[PDB]
Amino acid sequence: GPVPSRARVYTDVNTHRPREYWDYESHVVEWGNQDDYQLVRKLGRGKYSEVFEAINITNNEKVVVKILKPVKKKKIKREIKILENLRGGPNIITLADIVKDPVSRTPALVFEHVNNTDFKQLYQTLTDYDIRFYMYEILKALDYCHSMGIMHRDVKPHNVMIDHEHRKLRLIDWGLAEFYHPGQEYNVRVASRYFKGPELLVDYQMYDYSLDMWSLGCMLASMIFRKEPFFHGHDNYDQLVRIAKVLGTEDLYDYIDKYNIELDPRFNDILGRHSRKRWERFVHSENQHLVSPEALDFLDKLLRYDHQSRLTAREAMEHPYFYTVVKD
Ligand SMILES: COc1cc(/C=C2\SC(=O)NC2=O)ccc1O
Repeated sequence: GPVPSRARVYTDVNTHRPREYWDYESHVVEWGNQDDYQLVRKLGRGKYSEVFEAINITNNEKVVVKILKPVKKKKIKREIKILENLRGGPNIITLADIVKDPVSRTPALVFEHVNNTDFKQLYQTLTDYDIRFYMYEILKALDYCHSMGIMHRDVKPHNVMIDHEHRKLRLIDWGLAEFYHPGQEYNVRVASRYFKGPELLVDYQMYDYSLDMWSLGCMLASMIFRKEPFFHGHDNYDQLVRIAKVLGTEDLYDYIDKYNIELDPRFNDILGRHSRKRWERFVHSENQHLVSPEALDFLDKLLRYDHQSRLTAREAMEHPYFYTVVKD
């Protein structure tokens, strides 16, 4: 069978926490007063929720309300428990309340409002300095939730809300997040296609916090190289081929061989043979103001096939890429 794997950091946080902390199926939701919140406008709709801008009429402050579409009580309690566990942590979105919506007959999560800048505006105008600054802010959030026993599993640009006017960042949509338990096998059907780690694409279930670091690397590559998304696969199989055309097929085989993993035979016809590329291949006159030796080395150290070889969030914050970022 496949060789087992454990996280190289924060391996035992949940074992030494009280069972109440991670046993989310036993969580008892504390309900607020639904009439405190008046919906103002629909902002979006996923497959698991509808999101609204609203006003809290007890302080006339803006909030955002996420009305969960009927999903199983464990997935609802999982998101709720994780948000409560992480509340107040650096750059974690704040769950302000939970109310029972009378129309949907499901829970509606009430978040602090973030006056976020247009995402396309953000992609187009962030500077070299901005990218380093906000990457550091994301790493604060990821080191926090990893240190708290939780992996996000859906790191992508649309879940990183940025109020550029106040240089404020919040990591949102914990609905795919999970507690990390050593030896646990997890569903590989997480994350958006372009941000899925090699472990998901080869069906390796015993993964950990390091999945988020691959996703973060995919974001970094899209920003410094001006190609969004960077690995642009047409499906989950082509997604791994896109990665292998950059990282090379020989290290892909080293990865699956280390964990005694077998590729889906459907790759026999599509994978090919590819050398590993040097990152300078993706530099050109329209992105070179965002590229530095420090940026390329940092990216190189996030985007490893072997989840065990990637920088941890804490290690990443030590990287020379961030030396120029003003610390508070
Ligand atoms: C879309 O504007 C916001 C969204 C959120 C949080 C969300 S939205 C979703 O689907 N899951 C979350 O945690 C919080 C503040 C906002 O201003």
